[PDB]
Amino acid sequence: GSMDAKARNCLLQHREALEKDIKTSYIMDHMISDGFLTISEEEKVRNEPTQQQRAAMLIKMILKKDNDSYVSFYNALLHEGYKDLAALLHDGIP
Ligand SMILES: [Zn+2]
Ligand SMILES: [Zn+2]
Ligand SMILES: [Zn+2]
Ligand SMILES: [Zn+2]
Ligand SMILES: [Zn+2]
Ligand SMILES: [Zn+2]
Repeated sequence: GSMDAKARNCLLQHREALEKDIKTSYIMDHMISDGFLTISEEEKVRNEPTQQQRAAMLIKMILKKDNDSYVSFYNALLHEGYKDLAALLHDGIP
């Protein structure tokens, strides 16, 4: 947990909404392509049986990463068709 309290708390207040609407495949590929998510972390997520479960795992790991990885996630949401979810996280981005 290297991310600032402000960012973490914002993500927590919207945890439920994110895990419900996102598809991890596209987001993770964008993050890896961007260089802020490892293939080892991606494999662990893909290994989950359901969409919500994969999303929950992705969120769980994001919470353990730093500020630049959180920004990558934020940027991945914006480019992968999740503007509404990103707008919720905007005020908390470092
Ligand atoms: Zn916020
Ligand atoms: Zn909020
Ligand atoms: Zn991949
Ligand atoms: Zn980093
Ligand atoms: Zn990007
Ligand atoms: Zn961009």
